[PDB]
Amino acid sequence: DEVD
Amino acid sequence: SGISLDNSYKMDYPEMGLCIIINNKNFHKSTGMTSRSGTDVDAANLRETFRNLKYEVRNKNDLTREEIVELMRDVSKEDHSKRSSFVCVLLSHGEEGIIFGTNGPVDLKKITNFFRGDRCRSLTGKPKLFIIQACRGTELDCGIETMACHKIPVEADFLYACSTAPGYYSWRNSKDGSWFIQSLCAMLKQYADKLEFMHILTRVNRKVATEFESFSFDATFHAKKQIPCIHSMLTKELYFYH
Repeated sequence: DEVD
Repeated sequence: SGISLDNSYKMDYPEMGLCIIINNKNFHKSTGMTSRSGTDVDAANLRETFRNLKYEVRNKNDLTREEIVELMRDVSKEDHSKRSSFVCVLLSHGEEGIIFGTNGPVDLKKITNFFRGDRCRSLTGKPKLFIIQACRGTELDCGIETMACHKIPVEADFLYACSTAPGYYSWRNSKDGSWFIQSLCAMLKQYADKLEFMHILTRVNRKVATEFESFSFDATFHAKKQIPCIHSMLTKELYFYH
């Protein structure tokens, strides 16, 4: 899981 | 003939319309923006999804801010007279009101303005859908355990299907794609022949809100949730079928  | 109803957009033009997908994965080193692993999964999923809805799909990858503006301007100057709708999907970094080109930001209002009722006349009265997977800020959601008339507004008939709430980060999985795009394609596949588009997007909201939660070794980013936000300025119901 990564954020944009 | 008999009594007629017109609460739904006319979707039986010869073509459904264009689906432009801008997939920004790799950014110029100088911007300091991280690569967006998993975004190619999103782009491929969207291509297949919109192909099955009979859109003319065009995929673009790693566009600079200048290229994004030029693309959007050129597309808005095409003759859409034979097309029912227009769809644009933006996959990138962002913050509120901004989408990133590979080398810098683009004003979302600038992009959408090309398609205003008075500026793209062959799309006047037709639904213009902007689907956006990008951050809208840096907030994290901790979750909780359970007479007549002759003009229309130039901003009418737009819909922004945003991946996340205003002010919030948006989540993307490096293996599976973004939570929102994964969910959107799944719901379109299952329901595009059955439900009106707002109802499909509502099911996307539920899927993202209920089925995903972040996992992180960093406590600040662990166990977080997401709710997409539908921003609708549509004036009719939108069914992808006719």
